[PDB]
Amino acid sequence: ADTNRTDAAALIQEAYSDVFLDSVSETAKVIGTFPVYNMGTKTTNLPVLSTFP
Amino acid sequence: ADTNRTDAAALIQEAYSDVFLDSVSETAKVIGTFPVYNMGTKTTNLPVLSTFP
Repeated sequence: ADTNRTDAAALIQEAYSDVFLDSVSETAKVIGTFPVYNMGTKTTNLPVLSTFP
Repeated sequence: ADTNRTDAAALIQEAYSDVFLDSVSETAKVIGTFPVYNMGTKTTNLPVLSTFP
């Protein structure tokens, strides 16, 4: 006896939104904060003074 | 079938770096702190008032 929402259903059409959609954040810090040395081979030796006169 | 780091080892030299290599610091302070006298001989005499009337 009436055109209901179930009869109009094919004429009804959902929307989308990006308001809550994000990439993962870049939370990493140690390369940003500490000194970086560019290595050229798997092992590097770092001599240090140990004792003195 | 695969080679390896252990098979190839004689091809793989280690690097060297100065990053933690520090010479000894100059921690000495009395010559910068106190009055300095440039002595010209082994001994210098410093007269002082000892008693008074």
